[PDB]
Amino acid sequence: MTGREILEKLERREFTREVLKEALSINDRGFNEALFKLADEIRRKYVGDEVHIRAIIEFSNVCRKNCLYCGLRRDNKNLKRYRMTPEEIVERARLAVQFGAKTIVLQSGEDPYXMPDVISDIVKEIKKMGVAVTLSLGEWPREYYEKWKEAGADRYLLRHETANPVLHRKLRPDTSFENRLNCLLTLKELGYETGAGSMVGLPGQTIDDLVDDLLFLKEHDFDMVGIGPFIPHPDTPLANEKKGDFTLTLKMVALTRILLPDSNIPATTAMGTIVPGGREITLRCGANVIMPNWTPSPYRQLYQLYPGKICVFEKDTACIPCVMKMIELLGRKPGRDWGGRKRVFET
Ligand SMILES: C[C@H](CCC(=O)NCCC[N+](C)(C)CCCS(=O)(=O)[O-])[C@H]1CC[C@H]2[C@@H]3[C@H](O)C[C@@H]4C[C@H](O)CC[C@]4(C)[C@H]3C[C@H](O)[C@]12C
Ligand SMILES: C[C@H]1O[C@@H](n2cnc3c(N)ncnc32)[C@H](O)[C@@H]1O
Ligand code: MET
Ligand code: SF4
Ligand SMILES: [Cl-]
Ligand SMILES: [Cl-]
Ligand SMILES: [Cl-]
Repeated sequence: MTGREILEKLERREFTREVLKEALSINDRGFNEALFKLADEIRRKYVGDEVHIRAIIEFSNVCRKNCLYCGLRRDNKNLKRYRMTPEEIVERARLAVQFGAKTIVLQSGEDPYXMPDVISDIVKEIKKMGVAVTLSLGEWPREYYEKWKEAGADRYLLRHETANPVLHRKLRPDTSFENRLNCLLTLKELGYETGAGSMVGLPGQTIDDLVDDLLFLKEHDFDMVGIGPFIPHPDTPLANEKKGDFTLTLKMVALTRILLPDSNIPATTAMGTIVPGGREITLRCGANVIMPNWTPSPYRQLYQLYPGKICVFEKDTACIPCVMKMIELLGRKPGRDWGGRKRVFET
């Protein structure tokens, strides 16, 4: 199919493997710009001009897993490990709510210390503030997920990483794609708004793999989808591999919006790390969420999944104001409510 024909099929919602493969394979500037415009327009029509702010607190960099891409992997001895106290986390969340955050995201390595009861206690305290709570804590027993839902958690982010089971197992040697999917299905069954997503440009990953990621996301109809480029970290086995391509990653975000028009899709910090102004571009190519860093010093600089974190030198309270300025200069509006998914049922 020609570029024009692929665009027409996307507009008619003929989302075949063949159409998706061709969209990711064509490198023509004209085609790409038309794809981005289509995603931007679909975003505006379905989810409007509000950009939802999710304040993220990265509360522990301790991890029991050994994912090959991740700077927090357990084999990395070149890292000072930290744990925020429950009181520090709650009060940091309170400060974010004081600054206008309507969702608090708690993210960590897979750190056994907190699990499950300390998390439950923290979630309960933050829910009293009248905001949404999102957890992003990795893979845990169903019972832990159940306890956290009962404690009042609203959403769970668990990127599927890669839908190729062979590549998944190689990159995530403690676990499997089967496990990851089972966790995502459990989260959905328990009533969480559930987020998946993937990295683009992983070593060994192919275009067909990216197509499979898109089809996987469409199959399971996730509420949120987080996508970013792979960025090699020097203290990992993938230190010498190539970074993911920004434009290809942007096309994945655009296609995700086209496939899942009413989903919540962040402009991830990795997009802003690989290219100056990358988040702002992504917000104009299908994304409608932004996640300003709210991890305080001295811990922020110790939570580097990949190097070059854009907020690392900024003050503790800088990032919420910074994204509000961003939203205004983009001609957009901040979210007025918790920014939960607003499903538009269609055919
Ligand atoms: C935290 C401190 C002290 C007072 C306090 O503890 N304030 C709680 C407010 C709680 N809310 C955010 C829910 C109010 C919503 C009111 S609103 O009318 O916006 O719906 C207050 C005093 C002045 C406030 C800033 C300025 O204003 C400018 C700006 C407005 C944006 O918008 C949000 C960001 C920002 C930077 C503000 C953040 C924060 O807030 C500040 C620092
Ligand atoms: C929180 C999310 O961050 C992503 N993540 C972890 N390590 C890297 C890296 N080196 N490069 C880019 N993204 C990464 C994973 O996709 C994880 O799910
Ligand atoms: C810090 S990585 C993101 C949170 C969790 N460890 C996961 O891998 O899903
Ligand atoms: S990606 Fe999440 S589980 Fe894997 S090593 Fe990093 S922090 Fe641990
Ligand atoms: Cl969220
Ligand atoms: Cl995300
Ligand atoms: Cl990211």
